[PDB]
Amino acid sequence: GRPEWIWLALGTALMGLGTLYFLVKGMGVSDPDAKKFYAITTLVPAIAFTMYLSMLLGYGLTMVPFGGEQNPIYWARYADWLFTTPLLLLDLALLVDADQGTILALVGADGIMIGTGLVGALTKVYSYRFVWWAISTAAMLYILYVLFFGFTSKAESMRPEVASTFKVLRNVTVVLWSAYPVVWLIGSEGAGIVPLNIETLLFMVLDVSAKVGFGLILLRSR
Amino acid sequence: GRPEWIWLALGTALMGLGTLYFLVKGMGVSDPDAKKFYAITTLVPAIAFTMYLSMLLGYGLTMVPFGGEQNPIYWARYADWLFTTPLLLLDLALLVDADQGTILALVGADGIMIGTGLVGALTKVYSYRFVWWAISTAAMLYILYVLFFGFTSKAESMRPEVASTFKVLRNVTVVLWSAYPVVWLIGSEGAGIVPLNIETLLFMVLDVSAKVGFGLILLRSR
Amino acid sequence: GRPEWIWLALGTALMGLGTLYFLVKGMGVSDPDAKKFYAITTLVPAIAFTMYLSMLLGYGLTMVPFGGEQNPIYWARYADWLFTTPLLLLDLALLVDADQGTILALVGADGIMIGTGLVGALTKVYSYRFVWWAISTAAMLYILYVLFFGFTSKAESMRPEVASTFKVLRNVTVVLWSAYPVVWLIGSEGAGIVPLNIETLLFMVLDVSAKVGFGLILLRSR
Ligand SMILES: COP(=O)(O)OC[C@H](O)COP(=O)(O)OC[C@@H](COCC[C@@H](C)CCCC(C)CCCC(C)CCCC(C)C)OCC[C@@H](C)CCC[C@H](C)CCC[C@@H](C)CCCC(C)C
Ligand SMILES: COP(=O)(O)OC[C@H](O)COP(=O)(O)OC[C@@H](COCC[C@@H](C)CCCC(C)CCCC(C)CCCC(C)C)OCC[C@@H](C)CCC[C@H](C)CCC[C@@H](C)CCCC(C)C
Ligand SMILES: COP(=O)(O)OC[C@H](O)COP(=O)(O)OC[C@@H](COCC[C@@H](C)CCCC(C)CCCC(C)CCCC(C)C)OCC[C@@H](C)CCC[C@H](C)CCC[C@@H](C)CCCC(C)C
Ligand SMILES: COP(=O)(O)OC[C@H](O)COP(=O)(O)OC[C@@H](COCC[C@@H](C)CCCC(C)CCCC(C)CCCC(C)C)OCC[C@@H](C)CCC[C@H](C)CCC[C@@H](C)CCCC(C)C
Ligand SMILES: COP(=O)(O)OC[C@H](O)COP(=O)(O)OC[C@@H](COCC[C@@H](C)CCCC(C)CCCC(C)CCCC(C)C)OCC[C@@H](C)CCC[C@H](C)CCC[C@@H](C)CCCC(C)C
Ligand SMILES: COP(=O)(O)OC[C@H](O)COP(=O)(O)OC[C@@H](COCC[C@@H](C)CCCC(C)CCCC(C)CCCC(C)C)OCC[C@@H](C)CCC[C@H](C)CCC[C@@H](C)CCCC(C)C
Ligand SMILES: COP(=O)(O)OC[C@H](O)COP(=O)(O)OC[C@@H](COCC[C@@H](C)CCCC(C)CCCC(C)CCCC(C)C)OCC[C@@H](C)CCC[C@H](C)CCC[C@@H](C)CCCC(C)C
Ligand SMILES: COP(=O)(O)OC[C@H](O)COP(=O)(O)OC[C@@H](COCC[C@@H](C)CCCC(C)CCCC(C)CCCC(C)C)OCC[C@@H](C)CCC[C@H](C)CCC[C@@H](C)CCCC(C)C
Ligand SMILES: COP(=O)(O)OC[C@H](O)COP(=O)(O)OC[C@@H](COCC[C@@H](C)CCCC(C)CCCC(C)CCCC(C)C)OCC[C@@H](C)CCC[C@H](C)CCC[C@@H](C)CCCC(C)C
Ligand SMILES: *C/C=C(C)/C=C/C=C(C)/C=C/C1=C(C)CCCC1(C)C
Ligand SMILES: *C/C=C(C)/C=C/C=C(C)/C=C/C1=C(C)CCCC1(C)C
Ligand SMILES: *C/C=C(C)/C=C/C=C(C)/C=C/C1=C(C)CCCC1(C)C
Repeated sequence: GRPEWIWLALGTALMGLGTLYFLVKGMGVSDPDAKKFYAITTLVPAIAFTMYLSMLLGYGLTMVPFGGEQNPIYWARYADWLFTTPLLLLDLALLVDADQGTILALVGADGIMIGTGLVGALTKVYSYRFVWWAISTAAMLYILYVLFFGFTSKAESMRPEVASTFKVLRNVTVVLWSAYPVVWLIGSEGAGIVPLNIETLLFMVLDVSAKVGFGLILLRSR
Repeated sequence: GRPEWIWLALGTALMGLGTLYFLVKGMGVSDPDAKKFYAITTLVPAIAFTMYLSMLLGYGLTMVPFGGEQNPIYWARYADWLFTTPLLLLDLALLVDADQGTILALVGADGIMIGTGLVGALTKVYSYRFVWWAISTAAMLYILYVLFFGFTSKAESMRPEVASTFKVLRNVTVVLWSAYPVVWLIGSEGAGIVPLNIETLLFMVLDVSAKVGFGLILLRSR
Repeated sequence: GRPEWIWLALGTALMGLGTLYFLVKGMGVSDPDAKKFYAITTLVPAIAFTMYLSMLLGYGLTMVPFGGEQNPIYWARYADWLFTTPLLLLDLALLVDADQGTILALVGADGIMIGTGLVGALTKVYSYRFVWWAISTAAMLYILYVLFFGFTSKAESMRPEVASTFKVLRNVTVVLWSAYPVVWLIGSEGAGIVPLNIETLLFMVLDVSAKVGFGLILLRSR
């Protein structure tokens, strides 16, 4: 019996309707600037949608063995997180014209975080995961950093409005994101403390508040 | 016995010789503009070539079960279509200087179409495929649309020649492309109406007339 | 027993410390030009690092059968080479402002080389590999070429210093790179001449002298 069905039966709707919501509202008035934007942000919840639906249907659920059991690992998790994250980081650096340097970097720093996440997310040695967990977090903290001391531009010739619009998402990333290693850590694959049911939910409120909500928190603003 | 061998033994040659044909002819005279082009278009048939060869050799053929049989699904199909499609859409939007907005969008709209194609292209529930088929088509129709009402620029300061060169491919995409969901639909994995042999052929005439021919239909023109 | 452990236990350190070395030294003084650079080059050894670590731990080792045995094929090899190569080619074409034409081309020409490498790197017919080996090399020789007669710009309005800095890496790529088909050829999957132990080492001196060293051979210079 799969009782994660409901928390996973609810991330399709939310993410899915979130997309069906940005096109409708999506258009460009005088500067095909928001145009680049209005796009990205639709992609983020849309891509995810196939994933929540992909977990939801029972297709993204393997049964890897940690010397003592045979547990579930929704591999289709890192997949959705694989294409959304570099898209958000783009909504970011874009807004805050961020030298391509921190850009190519920004992403790769991302990429390598999820990938390794994946590796340590399927390994059959109860003691080889966690190490991979280090390198991943380790890396996370690198974008996170560059995101602070980093994207702190030289707000001089720009919209004396961005600031907030920026730091309000810049504060929603540092908080919302930093939660993943923490759950993944003790979830269904970390310590075996919190089992899937609750984790999986901990995971969707973490997602939505990160996408559906995110994009709004921005496109409503200039 | 594999009698799809011949229709699949012929897509290597066509696609393969099609490549060996664009480099030879490929060069740039006054504007490294066609340069960006002459490139893309070589990639399209070349990438494909490894794929027709990859199917052709018997390496891209799985045996997924639809509660009642055990049928073949050339997974190496969505692979070739995974990198060619975003390349063509580029030959397009390029030619028709198309705001990066419709661009990043164009592709992702593509991407998600093939990916999901893949998912519903390997699933073991005779009733979970088709749904995925919806989301894929559903999406197709989104680029298709933006391709019409969409790429209809403001032909003002440009080559009063593009138009045709454009709408002739723009008419070759809307027709040739829209055939895939229709075959995949009843092919060897849809309904089990048309078996592989014929499908596979339906599939290669669909491909070539889409690449070998395509690129020509363009680079011959200015 | 795995005696490749040491040669693979040493590529983590080298590549790993090589990264920990470019950030530290990595910064931008007057032109966020080196900025684009200082980035790429950190990625190259870093990405690799997870891979040497991924081989090193025993996670990237399959057991494919060549009609007569059951041999090892560190599939996690083409993975690291999948993202580093298009990054180096970028350190290159960048430095030598290289029309996007040769650029998009440069990479795809790369991409298809490793991919096919992979295909012929896992196939279970002792006689179908080598063919794939052809198409791969075949392709290699295409970037290699464009790298010579090709990137030979029109050194006119530029740093009368690049030249060397260029041809010294341009000479380190043509030599160091061209060795892979040659080892892969007779290694543990080609002819079965040189077994893993030595190959694997032949392979890491080939790597480092290609990355750790590479990047240095450049960023030290202007
Ligand atoms: C079978 O054996 P075994 O495997 O061993 O056991 C395992 C056992 O199945 C475990 O669970 P449980 O034991 O609890 O039983 C099962 C279940 C009983 O129900 C069955 C009905 C299910 C199928 C309906 C689910 C609805 C859903 C996930 C859609 C949510 C999307 C909407 C509409 C909101 C978006 C718009 C909004 C912003 C206005 O319970 C769990 C079911 C309940 C929690 C469902 C009701 C609440 C949810 C939150 C709203 C959906 C209601 C809709 C009808 C519309 C109204 C909303 C709005 C428009 C006003
Ligand atoms: C009954 O049980 P039992 O049988 O006993 O148990 C037995 C058990 O159930 C079954 O077997 P096994 O244990 O062997 O399972 C092994 C299984 C796991 O590997 C999955 C592949 C994952 C690990 C790789 C994806 C991430 C990645 C490539 C890391 C680096 C990515 C970066 C940094 C890019 C960003 C950089 C930026 C600058 C742009 O498959 C092994 C599969 C192999 C046999 C096949 C070949 C490998 C793949 C297909 C090639 C590489 C492709 C990548 C590009 C992936 C795409 C995403 C990527 C870009 C992030
Ligand atoms: C510089 O001055 P400034 O005033 O900024 O001037 C400029 C001018 O005012 C421009 O306005 P701005 O935009 O800055 O306004 C303000 C801004 C605030 O950000 C808030 C971010 C949201 C995500 C968080 C709200 C909670 C909060 C701030 C309280 C802190 C305490 C916590 C975290 C709880 C601890 C409890 C613990 C025990 C668990 O935005 C406001 C906009 C939002 C209303 C947007 C909507 C988001 C929703 C959540 C998602 C939508 C989709 C849902 C249906 C999916 C999920 C539902 C479900 C599963 C939960
Ligand atoms: C074995 O048991 P089982 O598995 O149970 O059965 C299963 C049973 O094998 C199923 O099939 P079938 O029963 O029919 O028998 C098998 C077969 C008999 O043949 C064997 C010869 C095969 C190997 C030759 C195939 C040729 C090919 C696919 C290349 C096409 C590329 C070219 C040259 C064109 C591009 C240039 C052009 C634009 C000028 O038949 C099927 C074979 C015939 C259909 C092949 C002949 C026609 C094709 C279209 C042209 C190739 C001819 C070349 C020699 C050059 C001439 C062209 C030009 C340059 C002037
Ligand atoms: C005897 O028979 P039996 O044993 O009983 O039957 C048992 C049977 O035969 C064997 O087992 P199973 O049923 O479990 O098979 C499950 C099998 C299928 O999954 C294949 C992976 C496919 C589904 C994923 C590719 C597409 C994708 C990621 C969708 C979204 C892509 C978008 C939207 C990008 C464009 C966006 C734009 C903005 C740039 O593998 C399951 C494999 C897992 C165990 C391993 C981990 C997953 C992978 C490797 C990580 C994700 C990588 C992706 C980036 C893929 C690359 C392409 C992508 C970019 C399009
Ligand atoms: C605005 O005015 P305009 O006049 O445009 O002025 C500007 C100036 O004239 C510039 O010229 P342009 O370019 O526009 O000229 C015209 C243009 C027309 O497009 C035609 C597209 C091709 C793909 C389709 C031809 C068929 C047709 C138009 C008839 C309609 C009826 C159908 C579809 C059949 C229904 C039957 C049903 C029962 C099945 O191009 C002409 C160029 C072509 C000759 C290019 C070559 C393509 C070939 C097919 C592929 C090459 C490789 C092959 C060896 C592989 C496959 C072979 C095999 C498997 C089939
Ligand atoms: C078990 O059964 P079975 O599977 O059948 O057999 C199979 C049988 O295990 C096969 O191998 P072998 O039979 O040979 O026995 C095994 C082994 C015995 O050792 C065990 C100790 C191992 C664990 C230590 C390895 C060290 C390593 C790979 C790190 C290198 C990185 C550094 C420090 C250099 C970077 C900085 C530099 C530029 C300053 O041997 C093989 C072990 C020896 C080759 C190791 C010593 C030399 C290496 C090159 C340097 C590392 C030394 C460090 C302590 C620091 C000093 C360097 C510097 C800072 C001054
Ligand atoms: C006990 O032993 P036994 O069981 O008897 O033996 C049985 C034995 O052990 C187990 O089974 P099998 O033999 O069937 O193994 C088959 C296995 C191998 O395939 C691995 C996938 C590799 C081959 C594909 C990666 C490379 C690629 C896509 C080539 C082209 C790339 C280019 C040119 C891009 C650059 C272009 C540029 C312009 C940007 O998996 C088969 C897996 C399938 C079932 C699942 C679906 C396929 C995948 C997931 C979708 C495609 C994703 C790609 C985008 C890959 C990512 C990297 C790429 C970008 C380079
Ligand atoms: C145009 O005039 P120019 O004079 O250029 O004026 C401009 C001004 O002079 C600017 O200076 P430039 O930069 O051009 O200076 C010169 C340049 C030379 O390039 C040399 C490249 C290195 C990679 C190769 C050195 C060997 C050589 C040239 C001899 C040839 C014979 C061979 C190949 C052996 C045959 C034997 C066979 C039997 C095996 O650079 C010098 C910089 C280097 C010192 C950089 C450091 C690289 C090291 C190797 C890697 C670092 C990390 C290691 C810890 C990892 C691996 C260790 C281990 C496993 C091996
Ligand atoms: C829309 C989805 C988002 C923003 C997902 C973000 C995910 C992370 C920041 C994940 C981090 C992880 C680690 C640092 C280590 C273990 C594995 C992960 C993927 C949970
Ligand atoms: C060179 C190859 C090309 C242009 C391939 C195009 C493929 C499609 C438009 C495929 C569409 C599909 C669906 C809409 C649903 C089912 C799966 C596909 C991939 C056949
Ligand atoms: C940092 C890693 C680098 C620069 C790796 C380069 C690898 C190659 C040039 C590999 C070439 C191959 C072939 C031409 C055929 C067989 C397979 C390969 C991948 C070894």
